[PDB]
Amino acid sequence: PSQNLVSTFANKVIVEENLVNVAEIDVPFWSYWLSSAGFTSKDAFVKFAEAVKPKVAALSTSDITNLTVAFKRANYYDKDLFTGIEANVSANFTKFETEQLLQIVATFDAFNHSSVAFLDDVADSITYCNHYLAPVRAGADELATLLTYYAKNGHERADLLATVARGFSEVSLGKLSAAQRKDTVLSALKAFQTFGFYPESIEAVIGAALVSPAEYSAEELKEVEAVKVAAENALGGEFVLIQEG
Amino acid sequence: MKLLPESLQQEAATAAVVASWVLWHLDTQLLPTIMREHKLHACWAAAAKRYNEKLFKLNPSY
Amino acid sequence: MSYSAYFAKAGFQFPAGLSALVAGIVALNVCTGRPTKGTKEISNAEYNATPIGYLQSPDQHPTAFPKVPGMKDVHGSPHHH
Amino acid sequence: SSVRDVKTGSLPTNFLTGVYRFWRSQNPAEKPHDPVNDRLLPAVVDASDKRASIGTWATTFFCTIISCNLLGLMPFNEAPTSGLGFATGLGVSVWATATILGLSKTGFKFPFIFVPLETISYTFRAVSLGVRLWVNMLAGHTLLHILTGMALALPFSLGFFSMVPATFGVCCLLSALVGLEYLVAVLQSGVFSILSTVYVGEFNHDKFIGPAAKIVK
Amino acid sequence: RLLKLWAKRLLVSPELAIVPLNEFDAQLASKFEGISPKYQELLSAVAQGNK
Amino acid sequence: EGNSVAGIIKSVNETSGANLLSSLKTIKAQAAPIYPAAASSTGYSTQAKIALFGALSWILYRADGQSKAHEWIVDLNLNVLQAAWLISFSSLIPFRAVYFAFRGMAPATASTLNGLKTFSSISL
Amino acid sequence: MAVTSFLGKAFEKYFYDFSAYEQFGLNRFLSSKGQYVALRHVGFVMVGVNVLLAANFPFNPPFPTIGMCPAGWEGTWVCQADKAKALEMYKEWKKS
Ligand SMILES: [Zn+2]
Repeated sequence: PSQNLVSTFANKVIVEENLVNVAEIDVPFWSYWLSSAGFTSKDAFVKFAEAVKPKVAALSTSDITNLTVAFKRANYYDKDLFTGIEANVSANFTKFETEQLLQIVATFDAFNHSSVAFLDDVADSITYCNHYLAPVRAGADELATLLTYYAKNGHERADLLATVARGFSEVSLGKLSAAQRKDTVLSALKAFQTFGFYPESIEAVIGAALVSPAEYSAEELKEVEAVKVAAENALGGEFVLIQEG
Repeated sequence: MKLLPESLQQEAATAAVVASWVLWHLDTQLLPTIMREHKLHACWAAAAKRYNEKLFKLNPSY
Repeated sequence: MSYSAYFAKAGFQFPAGLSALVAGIVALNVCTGRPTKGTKEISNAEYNATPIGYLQSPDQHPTAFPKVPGMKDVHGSPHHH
Repeated sequence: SSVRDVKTGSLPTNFLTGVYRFWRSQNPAEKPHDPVNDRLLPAVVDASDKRASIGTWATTFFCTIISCNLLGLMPFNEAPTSGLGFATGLGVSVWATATILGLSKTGFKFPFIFVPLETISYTFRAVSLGVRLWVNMLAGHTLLHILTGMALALPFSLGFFSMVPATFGVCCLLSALVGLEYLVAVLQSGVFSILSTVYVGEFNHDKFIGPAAKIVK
Repeated sequence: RLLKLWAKRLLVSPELAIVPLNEFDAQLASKFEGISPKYQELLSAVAQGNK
Repeated sequence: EGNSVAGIIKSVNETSGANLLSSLKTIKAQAAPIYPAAASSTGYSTQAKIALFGALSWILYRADGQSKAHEWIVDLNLNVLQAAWLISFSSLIPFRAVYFAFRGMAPATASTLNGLKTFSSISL
Repeated sequence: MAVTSFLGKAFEKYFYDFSAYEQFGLNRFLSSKGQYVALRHVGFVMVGVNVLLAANFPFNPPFPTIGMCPAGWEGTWVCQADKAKALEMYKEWKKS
């Protein structure tokens, strides 16, 4: 009678409604570490969202980032919860790090959700409340996602554009795989052409297209050449590819 | 005279533990304090000219 | 007025992880895995059969301020091999 | 969970700032070809990422060896460095750190008569860096032992407070040799960490990434 | 209102009282580095306090 | 707490014109930073007691081990030889010159902190 | 009397104000203060060696003696190069 008793006890004491009842105390921690383990269920994440929705305004930056990354990984959008998340980020924008704000903005970009105050506070936090070399440690895909977030929302901050443009490099684009570097370069050039902002570091982006032009389409090469001509006129010179020397 | 220890590995591990503690205490307790105190002075000294010029431009008092 | 009295309020303090350094050096000294510097592990029959004075050996008990270099505190076992 | 409060301008903070900035200045960063601006800033940050932490490592070894060396000059205490395995373990660890860094640069596995000769003289750094510290900490101590033995032999046999000029000369020589031991202690810690910088900095060279595309004029 | 205005600035930094009010415009320049050094070092030296 | 300049602005704006000039020493005293007064002088801390008890424990253990050694009197006079140079270091070292030389090793204390100038931050 | 505060103040006034170079008038005999520090160093070493030898003087020396002997012992345990011989002779000497 070990089999039936053990089997009956295990299902009753081990199924997914009671391990949602262990996760009511610390919803950011548990939702993050369960979504990173592949457990992404809408049925559990609705209970996560309404369990954490009064707790959001007092959450730290680590817990807000963990919650926001978890709810990207589940792909469950709650309007009220993410409005609370955005109010938490807007209230404590000086305490957030660029490493966390890129992950938050990627989730706020995944489904469309934005405020003028949220975009202003994220831009103020990345430009003035964080280190100016924090986009260098970021990875070019996250900076491209933040750039297209600000491009799709139409919100233009030239100081944030300079700060995030500093993160684009031969190093950061070289860390990316080629299929990822294609999307990163195309989205970053589209954002830079939308804003009309052409910094020096766009040479690292356009060059990352023109060093390997075989992966790009003819249409994408045409849009890259348009951005190259505009950046040539804005920076007052001619774009050269530099070999080893 | 003592030349050879009772255990060479125990004494080398004592050296490794002492130097690893000194490395952790330098990196974790001493260097953050030193860099706060150093980089406040260094950032103010590097930014005095540009900071005073930018604040002079932003000031409508003159 | 100064912050001198505020720093005089704080007493002496050890470095922040000195307990880990002491607990590393002590754990290296006590987890040798070998007997303790002039001892030998013996059988339990020998250890209970042997008196306390025969278990002690005179080389491990040197005299505190010896009038002759080589004086030992105990004489060890009177039984000699 | 509560960190202590620190006074700015403290003497340990100032001394340790000067020591760290001294050991950091041993292997300086290479000046790039381009003017350093926001275009070259990620390449500069990446070049700092490729560089080893020789300032932190040399400061660690300098502090941990000047402390163990000055322990031998305190009363009732002996130097841990005067033990063989301690000082030679520090030296073999520095050589292994430099070797592991150089192997990580070249791809994690090891490279007529010239190759054996230079490999013997390279592998001798492992012995030499630790043994030149160990026998130097054994140096003034064992000479001090024998000399204070004869300095005891004079008034033990001529009387407790009689023939004071001869024992005065031997105690003057003893005092001069403990002062020389102080100099040798500080100087051996310094020599060890200078050598650690020049051994690890042989493999501290990685190429600058730099801009692969520019807009000239 | 004028007395309250100058009371606030002289409560935060009383060293402003060593530059007379009529001479102040004679110190300024277009760039900050060109401002007259007649009062600069004395002002920063008074700003440390009485010790 | 709230910042001191906003307290200055509020309490200066709250005074009347007749009350203003005599209140200025009070308002200043409410904006002065807290410099904590000298509190109770306890004896030694439990970490200071642990430190000196462990140092005396170590010195007694080491002297007992030195006396049981073979050339024990040699070690006991080595202790005298080292304590002599500690005593001579107390006499010879110019501690003020050493303090001010250590202040020159760090760039934060080698110079006066030069930053914000008054003329850029004048409010009117 | 706090146990450590009075000790600190007494050691401070001994360390700073008390000076045997001035109270014994040693500027007449000695050129410098640093020469007094050097002579006081070697005098401290000599006083320490003599009181460590006087605290126990009948013992057999672990240090090698320069062919010499203390006072009138001459051929006793104190002047024995053989240490086992010196231990057994020390027992006969202790018998009295
Ligand atoms: Zn010794």
